Amino acid sequence: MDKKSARIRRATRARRKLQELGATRLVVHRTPRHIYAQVIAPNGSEVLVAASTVEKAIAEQLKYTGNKDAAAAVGKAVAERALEKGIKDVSFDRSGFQYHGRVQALADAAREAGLQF
Amino acid sequence: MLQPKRTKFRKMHKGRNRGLAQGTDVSFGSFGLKAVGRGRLTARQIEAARRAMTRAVKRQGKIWIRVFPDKPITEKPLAVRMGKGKGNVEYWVALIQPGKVLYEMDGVPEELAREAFKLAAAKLPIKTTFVTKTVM
Amino acid sequence: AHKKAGGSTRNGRDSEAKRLGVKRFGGESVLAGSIIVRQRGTKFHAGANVGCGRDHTLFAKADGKVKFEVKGPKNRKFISIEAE
Amino acid sequence: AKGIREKIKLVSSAGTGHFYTTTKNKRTKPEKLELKKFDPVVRQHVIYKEAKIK
Amino acid sequence: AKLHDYYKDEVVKKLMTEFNYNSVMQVPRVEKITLNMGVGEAIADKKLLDNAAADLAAISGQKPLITKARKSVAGFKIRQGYPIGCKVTLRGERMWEFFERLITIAVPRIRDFRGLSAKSFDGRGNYSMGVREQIIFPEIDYDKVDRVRGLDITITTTAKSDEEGRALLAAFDFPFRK
RNA sequence: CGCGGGGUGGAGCAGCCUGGUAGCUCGUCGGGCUCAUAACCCGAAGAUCGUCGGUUCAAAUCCGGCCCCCGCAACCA
RNA sequence: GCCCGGAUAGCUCAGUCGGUAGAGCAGGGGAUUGAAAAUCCCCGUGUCCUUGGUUCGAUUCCGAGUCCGGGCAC
RNA sequence: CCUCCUAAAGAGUAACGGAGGAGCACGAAGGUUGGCUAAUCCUGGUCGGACAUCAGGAGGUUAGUGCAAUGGCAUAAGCCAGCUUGACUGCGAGCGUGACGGCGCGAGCAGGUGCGAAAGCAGGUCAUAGUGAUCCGGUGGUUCUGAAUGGAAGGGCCAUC
RNA sequence: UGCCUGGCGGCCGUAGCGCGGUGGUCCCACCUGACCCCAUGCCGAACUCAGAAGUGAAACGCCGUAGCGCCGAUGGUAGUGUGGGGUCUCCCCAUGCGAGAGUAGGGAACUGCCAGGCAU
Repeated sequence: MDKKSARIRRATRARRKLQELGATRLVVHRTPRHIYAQVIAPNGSEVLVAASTVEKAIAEQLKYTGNKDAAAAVGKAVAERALEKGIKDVSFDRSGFQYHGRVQALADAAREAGLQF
Repeated sequence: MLQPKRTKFRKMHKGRNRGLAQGTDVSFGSFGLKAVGRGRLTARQIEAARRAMTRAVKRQGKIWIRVFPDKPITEKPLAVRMGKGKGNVEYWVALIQPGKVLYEMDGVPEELAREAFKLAAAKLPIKTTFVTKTVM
Repeated sequence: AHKKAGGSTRNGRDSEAKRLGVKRFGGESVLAGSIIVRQRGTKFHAGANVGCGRDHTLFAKADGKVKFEVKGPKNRKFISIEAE
Repeated sequence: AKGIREKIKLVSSAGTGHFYTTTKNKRTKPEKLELKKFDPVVRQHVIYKEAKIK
Repeated sequence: AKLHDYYKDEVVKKLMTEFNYNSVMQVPRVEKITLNMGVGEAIADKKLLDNAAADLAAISGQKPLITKARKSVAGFKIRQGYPIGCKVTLRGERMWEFFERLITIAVPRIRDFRGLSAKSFDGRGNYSMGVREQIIFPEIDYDKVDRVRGLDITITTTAKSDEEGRALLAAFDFPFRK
């Protein structure tokens, strides 16, 4: 319902800044049964590298596909795949979510797994 | 004397009466009187004409006035030196351009309607000509 | 005689300050670029013409030529420069 | 000169001779300013004090 | 207690059978109960809104918000930003427990039935029982010889028409002078 | 022409300075004293602030227009 | 922007060397007269301006600042 | 001194031409993170049933904007909450602007700091009104000088009245 | 290869709105529970966390439908440059430029990216 209306309003404040500064975006998305992440090229061209909880390489071993430990799995995978393509100097996009639980666990796990912001 | 009941402003630039006006065609009534020459109409004249048709046509028909006088026009006081600010507003003017229909009627015979506009038009300040509705 | 029609509420006159100098197709680093003050709406800012002072002077932010665009939802006009 | 709101001096709380000048509404609340700001002489941020008084 | 358990088994089947809903979950549900004294009386004295909240809390089962005025001009020119009303808001267990203290106790303890003959609803399926005085209070020693003040009972529902909406509520049985 | 002041219960006056507030003395009406009136005493009633608009949450009040009353001014050769 | 000097009964003043809240008139009731003007009566109110401090305790005694009133400054 | 029109689709340019305001406010009404969205009317509503508070719906800003009008704004420049003092000191390419005085604008660099996980943001207020040249004199700082040497009145620079 | 679902776009109303149909063991909503970090000036509505069954209901995607929003020729019309005329408060003539509105008609979107399912 009306919180897809609300979320997009929160997002656009930050998100316009990062594309206007010309910086590569680690964008996250949350859903209660799936957690999603993408590193997008600064100008909206190619999505450089992504991880979700609906790819098998993440999905098979994890207790739930929409909890903080499942978020840590997505952050852990995604950073190293970005470094393998040579991507670092990325900035975080919290996409109308609070920087709180699954998202916080993921963003810390993404820097710790390797990503240099 | 008609006048707007309230306006945004009280005094107004002289302007030009340059063009040719939108109400070229009769369209409520069957036939009407159009301005041919351009000019200004002083609200009193619009009144004097409405009365004239009412004296002519009587208790038949409906009279429609399309022009409405609404540009205030100023006059300096009698016997005053020039240029101590802009004059006081005196009377209200409709700016009529060629082809503007002034008055329409219906609910009345054609021969009576030709006569009714002769009386009214003699009181107006521009040359004027009887206009009929038409299909397209 | 010399009869009098009196003073007025008058006008206090204006001022002069309103905008005084947009620039075009230049090359300077931080030219005023569009000093259309009193807005950020008449013009908006993007690319290396992310200027936008605290009067809405849309100064160039690096060397270039001003393109001018009309961009996105709500159809705002945007100043951006092509780098020279 | 101006308003009824009036000029005070905000004196650095380092022993160095430096001040900022600022206007403050004495009548509405005369509760004297603390506030931290730069002092260029110690070249660091320091609390400022007071309001043109002994 | 029993109300949400009763709604679950009975009112969902009943409404589904009577109105033949397209899928079962589209039975109308209970959405928040908001209570609310409003001002009562006395802006100026400026004590009484703080006494009003402390009376209201007991039968609310949570602290009252204390609403303050929007741009205002009614029985006095309140201006804006003054304290005025009261306001509560309930859902889930707190509301279902409340809705059992209504109905079971509070309504049969209103003598003349100012609380409900015929009463009609909003434009879609929401309703508002303005109770006149004082009902019941928690364990014991209820009356302290206070200063009256009724309150709005605005109960809300997810429902699509007021004709439908009164099949709901009525499935929990509604007043004896209705 | 122009400028400034005024328009309050049946009478004369007050409050008019970004404002929510109706007051005084007379007169009036009811009761009282007196053979009766006068006066005297007690009680009460009486203004939707000239009029229309505007700004304001709110206007007698501030602002604008018109009518009405007053003061001053309407020359210089 | 200084030096002064005041800030209380509603008022002006003042019992107030720190051991301790008043005179004169103001509003109500009682007591008398052609009500009244006018006697006599019993209540009229203050954390002495807000804060420091001496001390066995002190408002005032020693002090810092707000407002009023008076000088010289500019 | 500001805003609108006259003003002629870049500069905005007169007249005792038309129409309105300013001579300040603000220690949060500034910074920053985070969240949220308006006038008005209807319908139900315990006494303001002409207008409180409430709930529902329509609407879609018709509102807001410290104060005038014009421009503006939903990523809000609006409204609320938390922590706070970047209402920073040194400069400053580049520039619009004016006869000059002067006024506006500002990336970035150096010092130190606040907010935020970070990117990033911040050098007053969403902008344009809220003003005062110079002499003279005042207070504080500064080895810079201080009429024979050393000190000092005094003078200079800086802050500011 | 195709069809469908989600994220980030580009262009930014021919893209919108209405009305009707339609989709759920990919997925997405709603969804239940609030234990716990977290959270409400009261309110687990919101925010957040933990998750099974349920439902395609509302949201939203998709499709049909022109009712409306919206785009829109050609020609004529207004206006104007330059040069010339006159019955000059304004209009004509030469020739360059040429709208706004309105009419025919178009119209219910085109399209890049990475990500998952299903069919092939």
